[PDB]
Amino acid sequence: GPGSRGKSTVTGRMISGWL
Amino acid sequence: SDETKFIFDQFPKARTVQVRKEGFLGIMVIYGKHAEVGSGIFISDLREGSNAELAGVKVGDMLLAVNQDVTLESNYDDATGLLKRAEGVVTMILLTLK
Repeated sequence: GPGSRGKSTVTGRMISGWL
Repeated sequence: SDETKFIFDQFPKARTVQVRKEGFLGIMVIYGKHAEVGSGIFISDLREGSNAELAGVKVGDMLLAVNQDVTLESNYDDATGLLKRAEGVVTMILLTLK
């Protein structure tokens, strides 16, 4: 499956907690 | 009845997107406020390459329904709960403010 961490379009940071 | 159809009379510029959950939709939300519409649930972040991004969801959009559940009056726990529980193609009604 795709990783839980992905790139924020707002911050450019790699974060989790995606819905 | 379509329990969400009334939304397009209250917010005639709202639109419907169909986003497939594959791991995630690709969004985060907040409970926030906008000068033109008041308090409610807004898209607060968008994941690069995600299906939500591909479908044209924008940061700042107001989230008005998830499938047949109206989110106009939802709190943060209830709206995130609806988004987390939804499977497959998730229908969202969104309003871009401009």
